[PDB]
Amino acid sequence: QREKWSSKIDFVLSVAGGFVGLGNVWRFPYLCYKNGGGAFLIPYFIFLFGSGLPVFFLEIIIGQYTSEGGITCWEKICPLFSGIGYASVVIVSLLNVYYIVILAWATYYLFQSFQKELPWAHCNHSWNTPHCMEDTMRKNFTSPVIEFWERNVLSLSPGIDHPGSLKWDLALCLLLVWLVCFFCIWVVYFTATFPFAMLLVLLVRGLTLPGAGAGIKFYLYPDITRLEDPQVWIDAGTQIFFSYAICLGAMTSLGSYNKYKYNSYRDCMLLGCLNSGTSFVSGFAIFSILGFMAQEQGVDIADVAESGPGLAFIAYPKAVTMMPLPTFWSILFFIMLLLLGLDSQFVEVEGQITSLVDLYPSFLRKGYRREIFIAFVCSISYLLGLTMVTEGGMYVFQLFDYYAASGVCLLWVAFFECFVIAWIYGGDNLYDGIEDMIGYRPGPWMKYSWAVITPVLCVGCFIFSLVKYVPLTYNKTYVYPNWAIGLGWSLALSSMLCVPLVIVIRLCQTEGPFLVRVKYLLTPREPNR
Ligand SMILES: [Cl-]
Ligand code: NA
Repeated sequence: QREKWSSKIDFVLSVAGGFVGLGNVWRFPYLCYKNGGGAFLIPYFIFLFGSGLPVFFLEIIIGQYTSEGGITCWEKICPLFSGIGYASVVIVSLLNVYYIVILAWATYYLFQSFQKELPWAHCNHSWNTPHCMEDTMRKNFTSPVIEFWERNVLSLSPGIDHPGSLKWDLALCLLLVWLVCFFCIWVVYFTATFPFAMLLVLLVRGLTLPGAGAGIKFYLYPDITRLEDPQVWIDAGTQIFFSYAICLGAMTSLGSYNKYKYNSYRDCMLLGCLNSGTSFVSGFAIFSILGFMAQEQGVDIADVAESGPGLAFIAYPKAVTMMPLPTFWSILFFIMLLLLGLDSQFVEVEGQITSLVDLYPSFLRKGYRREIFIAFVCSISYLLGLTMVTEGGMYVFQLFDYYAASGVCLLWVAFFECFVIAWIYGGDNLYDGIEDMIGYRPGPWMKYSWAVITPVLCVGCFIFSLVKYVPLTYNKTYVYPNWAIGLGWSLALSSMLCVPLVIVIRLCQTEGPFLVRVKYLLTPREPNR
């Protein structure tokens, strides 16, 4: 009863709104700034042209061919490695806990931009320390925008071990965003066209700012020696795997609604180009604004703002005040951020819910219990994400961002998605199905990226990150305690360990000698419906 899309344009809009969002506008610039300015692009492009697009198209084609969600598609592909799908769900679940938290911040900012003057424009407020000095007079001191971000929006604690108290105002914004998400799940043209126009306006403002040449050179000129550190490689690879919403099961679920005779190859390539171009262009605006900040504050470009998940809330609000009538542009920018995040959250939550109901179609999608299940999932996610709303919750958010739905947890899955398809299931066998679906035999790029490039990249990044291990730090100053790093590793393992547990369970349930069990569990039941 897999209801196909009403039209191809519906699928295109759905995926386009799904995989563009806070990854392109918020996470990519923050990861690029955290690592080297230009050294982040080389691994980014290598993963994009070697693993990102191939894995994205692989997930889309698996969904379209099996006509099944994230979890149940692997049952038709390779029953033994079904746990990958489960792992994917776990990953997306963790993402749904913290991704929406970002929107809460934006929502708070959206409520702080209805004043006569922007709170972060000038110093001398109730939340401003005596060190806080106006940036124009910065000829020690802290920028008022950073002061507003840290002491008013966050009210940051000394560490993760001091959770402080629930803010009661970021919590309200998070509740509002979750209510919006639940009532949407329970115009797309405007919601997709407006963010690009606002991003173009921001790009023009950043480019015309004085001192932006230094920021652009910082963003574009790589540092070769930085590539000797595995952290930039793994960060760029996982940013590629996160910005495309792969290893989550959302892409497989979205593609499962496609018609069997549908040329997913061309659309997928065009959409991947669109997403990569959006990220690359937004980086130009962010780093030109950062270069202007460096010029006006008399400080290095690497010390202007926060290296953590706050660059988008420090650079863009700064550039807003430069535009005439800054209240209007602040409202527009935060509405754009809300739209992008809400679209991404809608797509991811819908994918998770449809995978879960595919897992138990008798009850979870009977018709009456689907709404109850969606409400329960939303409530559980809100209660879980309340741990990042507290004063010390930024450190928990950083732990979630670095370990959950990112890092080796993706590299673990992207390998097993490819190794099963490329070597166990068969590259040529899937190419025959893709020829039957899209009508023409594709080039060897997908086959030689699944077979060699992607598993090699994943295993090399994993091994080189483990060999030269650097503990996670917040804003390159805070040293997490041992238990915090252990909690982050537990978050990663919660999804990493689904693959072998399911293999063990399958080997124990199937009867007979070991060889017969393995042979029967490696046989695809039906590749196509
Ligand atoms: Cl990206
Ligand atoms: Na993206």
